[PDB]
Amino acid sequence: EGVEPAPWAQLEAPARLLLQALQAGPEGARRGLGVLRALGSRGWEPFDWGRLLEALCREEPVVQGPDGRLELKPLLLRLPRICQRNLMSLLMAVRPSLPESGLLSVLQIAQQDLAPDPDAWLRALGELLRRDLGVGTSMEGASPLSERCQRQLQSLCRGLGLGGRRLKSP
Amino acid sequence: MESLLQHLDRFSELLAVSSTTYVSTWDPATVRRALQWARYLRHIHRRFGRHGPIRTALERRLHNQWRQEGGFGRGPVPGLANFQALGHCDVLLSLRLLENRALGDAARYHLVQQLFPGPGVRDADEETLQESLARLARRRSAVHMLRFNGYRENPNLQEDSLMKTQAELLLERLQEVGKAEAERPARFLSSLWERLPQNNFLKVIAVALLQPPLSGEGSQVLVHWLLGNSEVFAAFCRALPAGLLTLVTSRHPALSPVYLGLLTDWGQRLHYDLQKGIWVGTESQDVPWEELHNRFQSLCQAPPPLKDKVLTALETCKAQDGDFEVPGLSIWTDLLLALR
Amino acid sequence: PTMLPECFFLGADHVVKPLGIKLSRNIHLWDPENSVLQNLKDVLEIDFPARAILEKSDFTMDCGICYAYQLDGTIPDQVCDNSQCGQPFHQICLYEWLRGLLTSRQSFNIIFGECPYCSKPITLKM
Amino acid sequence: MAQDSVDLSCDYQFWMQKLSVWDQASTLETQQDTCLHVAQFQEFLRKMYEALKEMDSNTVIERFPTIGQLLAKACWNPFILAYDESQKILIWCLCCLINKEPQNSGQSKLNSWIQGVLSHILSALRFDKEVALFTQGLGYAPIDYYPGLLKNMVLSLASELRENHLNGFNTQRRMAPERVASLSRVCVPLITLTDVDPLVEALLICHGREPQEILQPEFFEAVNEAILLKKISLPMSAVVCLWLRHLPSLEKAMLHLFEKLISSERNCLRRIECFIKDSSLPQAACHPAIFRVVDEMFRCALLETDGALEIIATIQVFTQCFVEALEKASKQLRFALKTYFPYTSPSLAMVLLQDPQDIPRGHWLQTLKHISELLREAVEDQTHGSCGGPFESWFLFIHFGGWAEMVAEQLLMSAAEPPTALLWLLAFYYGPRDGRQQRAQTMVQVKAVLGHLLAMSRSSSLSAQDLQTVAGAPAQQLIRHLLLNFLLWAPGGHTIAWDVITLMAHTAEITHEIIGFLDQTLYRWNRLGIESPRSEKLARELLKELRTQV
Ligand SMILES: [Zn+2]
Ligand SMILES: [Zn+2]
Repeated sequence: EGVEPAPWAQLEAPARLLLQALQAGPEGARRGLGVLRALGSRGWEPFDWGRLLEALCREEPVVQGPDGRLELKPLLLRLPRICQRNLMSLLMAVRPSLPESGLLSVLQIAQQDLAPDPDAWLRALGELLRRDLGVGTSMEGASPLSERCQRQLQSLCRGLGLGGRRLKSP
Repeated sequence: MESLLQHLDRFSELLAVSSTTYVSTWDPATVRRALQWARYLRHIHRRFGRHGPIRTALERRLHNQWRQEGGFGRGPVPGLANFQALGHCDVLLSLRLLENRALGDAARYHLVQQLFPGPGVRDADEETLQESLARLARRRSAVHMLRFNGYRENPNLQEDSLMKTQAELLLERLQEVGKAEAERPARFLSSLWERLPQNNFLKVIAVALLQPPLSGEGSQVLVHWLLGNSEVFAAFCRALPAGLLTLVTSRHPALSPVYLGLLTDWGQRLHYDLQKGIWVGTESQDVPWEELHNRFQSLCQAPPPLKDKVLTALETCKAQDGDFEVPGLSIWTDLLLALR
Repeated sequence: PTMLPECFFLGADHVVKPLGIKLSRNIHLWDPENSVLQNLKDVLEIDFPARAILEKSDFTMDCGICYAYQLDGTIPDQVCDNSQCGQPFHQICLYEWLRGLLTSRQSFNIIFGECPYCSKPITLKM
Repeated sequence: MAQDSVDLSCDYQFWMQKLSVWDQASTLETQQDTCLHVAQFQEFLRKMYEALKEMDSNTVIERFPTIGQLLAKACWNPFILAYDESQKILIWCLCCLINKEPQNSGQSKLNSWIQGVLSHILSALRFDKEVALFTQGLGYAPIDYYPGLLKNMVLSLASELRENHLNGFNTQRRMAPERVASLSRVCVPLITLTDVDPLVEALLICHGREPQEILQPEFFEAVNEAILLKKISLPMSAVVCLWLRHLPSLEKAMLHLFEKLISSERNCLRRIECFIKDSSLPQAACHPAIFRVVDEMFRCALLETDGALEIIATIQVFTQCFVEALEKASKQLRFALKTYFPYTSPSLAMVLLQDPQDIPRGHWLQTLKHISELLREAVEDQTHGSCGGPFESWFLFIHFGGWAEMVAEQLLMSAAEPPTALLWLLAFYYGPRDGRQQRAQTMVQVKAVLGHLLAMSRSSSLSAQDLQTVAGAPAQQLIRHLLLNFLLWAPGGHTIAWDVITLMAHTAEITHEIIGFLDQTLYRWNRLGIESPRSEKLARELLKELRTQV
């Protein structure tokens, strides 16, 4: 009645093994790095990551919300939320050696436009991944944090006598 | 040392009569005397509570008081249950005096202001009576809220919380009487069985036989109790589910040949009708084919030291009842077949 | 490339400490007109082994789940019945792992299921 | 001393109309909204208790109309009865409404009903029937097994969750998501009742396989609050998972650092260091995601103030705890520094990581002269394949305390023929974004001031007006801090430090700024083990007496 297959069921063995690993609490991230050194070691040395970053966008349907709603979800919002945060943390660390075309398919999803109850972190890791590419300075006040954070923090550092340095250049 | 005897028995008297409805004469003096006696006891619990002959002497006094009362005739009084109930005896008295309706008005006022002085003594190294009642109330709520929000009756009774707990309550109370050696545990258990709700009790004993040892004297007493009383063991083996009694067996080989005896005789008192191809019993209380199948089902999916036993007890009862190789004929042939 | 990298050392805390000290002291004598090796040799004041063992260089003898030796006393014990993997594990890590798979089934004290790296039958007896 | 009645008499009708909504909190909505408003309910009860305590019962009818109904509704609600001291306060409220000598029939009925409700909180069997019967059978009072009962109830549910956790995508009994949310709601009100804390830590580790979160953030924020006020002490694995699933908790806790350096303990860096090491930030900042989030809030504060010395100090401390935590828990499998420090050359970091505990006092000038070279390479030769700009390479230079501060104290030691590299370095620290024009101006100003100061040092112990001359703009904080270094360093100081202090203390901001300077300096010396005990005692004395003046 309640058997479900793991949403990476149908994947290439090594990425299956990566994503199986990152499941594993906050030591997910390092495990992941460990996972990649122990796949550089084995016969299929290369990681065609854009095989996986295609796979991470690929959609399927889910039925959640009311008891009657069809939706389309990509992979990224389907596999475990701890795998989401551990993934993005691993991508930061591996950013240089990714094709941009596939990478920006992720961040499109990530930015989480026009959704109620978004993945606070994922949004944030969007912003943090865009700053590290150098295509998404974006010309907003576009920082990882909440308005609530940024507001309270300006509101408190206002109670400290500003320093004579010049860091803003008008 | 002998000084403590007259103190503790007097406080035990006052504690038992705490619940009792004579309270017109009582006053601030009675209440203050009670709580300071209880502080003295609670202070001893702290000072020389461990590794003493005075410790063991007070438990002799406790158990012999708790067996001369019994739980029979004059008062089924709980009493302060053990040496650790020394540490919160004050609390018992105080809770019970709220519950005492006859508590006179000005005594109750002085009482409640002596128990609940306020936040005037917010600073205390010693866990005072107000904070003690706090943690109680909190836990009580705590247990309501968990029970009714995320508690589930585990199937595997051994791992249920409540069964696990009630088991370990029983085993403390058995270990005391074992060491005391005043009455045999047999008597205690027989009287329990007669007094309280049987369905609960059996399930618990069941769960108690499976908890690993904590100070297996407990389990070793109850098996001899059960072999001593067959008639309760006939309702025991009948009332539970299958896996429970099966892992009972792989633990205590001493119950295996008698249990297979019970059903062996439950099998033989059916009859097969050809209209419905099923074994059935005559009377309303005769175990079904499915419950019997169930129990032997579980015993076969078990360790090897019971598999051979059950297998051979069935083969020897097959041969006894004609070594037929078809249904319609032997309950026992039906089983052996049904297993593949 | 020739410029200074982020670097650090693995091995014996008593062997490595002197090299770290020596590195912190000569690190101003990094030079991007030499090679990386010609800077490292004269900064750390050493020559390297050119394959002191080329056959048994090192086989990573770690958990292959948690990648630690010494998880709470336990050693890399449980291995693969395979010539191509041979990968050691821990009792704890491999149990937590295999319980989770859909391919796993548990007998009395036995867990059958797939080696993480090679997906071949591996058995765990608790 | 004006209202006394009115605000409470309004909030009364609010809360009574709210209690009637909730009504024994047997459903989801009644529980969530109770979870929220309970705390303000408690403060309401404090004010109420003061009011009822100072006055006496059965005599006055101030709010006596339906106080009874409020306390009924309260006590039969268990989420109320579970919170810190709300029970204790309800006890006190009821003990205020008791009477010693009841006179009319009503007063006796009241007092009976009061004992009733207390007995319902404390000593009522609102629990499974068979266990009541069995225990009563064994002759036990609730008091003597509740604890073990609770303990078993918890260990059960914690176990259950750990097997839910390990059966990730297996055809086997999946703990009901609803029930996990249920438990989580019940963790909130009794988080500071020690007989849940295993349950909690099980909830935070055992996330499971959902894309959706299951827990409601009123759980996460109850827990966060309690970590910071030290009512909980879980293990660190619990709280990395907490951060790594609820961002506004990790905001809420790095902002609760900021309150500590702003209000409470301005420039008591021992106290700040001890808060950071006891908080688990360092170990949790070993995960590159949480490092990046935290340093974003640090960056937002570097800008609100334009380079506040107090935030520079807290960075320096925090980074030192972090670096020691990296080294420690990073044998095998660590993330490469262009992962934590992505917006610079990894080269530069790898220099700046090398601590001055491990280099001699004499070779620090060499180190700074290397740093000046690579910073000047990064800032002046601002080409493709580099840092994005000068500001970023500065925000790096902050995260190392030691190096930015030591420049002035090394200039005085080499004041005879000062190295141009150090003049670059220090000018950069007190002013980025100038143009080479403005850096050369600053450098030559400092060079002339070095001339005057070396003349004054090689002279006798002189006045304070001679220093006020050169003190008399864009380069003021530079000169002030360098001047204080001179006072503490030269033995011509310890005599005319006060004489300059009094004059330089124009405002309170200058006073606090120099105090921060001196606290940083003492912390720096006592770490690095470099000292003239004169300067140590002098700094302590000055700091002690000026912290009173403010
Ligand atoms: Zn391991
Ligand atoms: Zn393998």
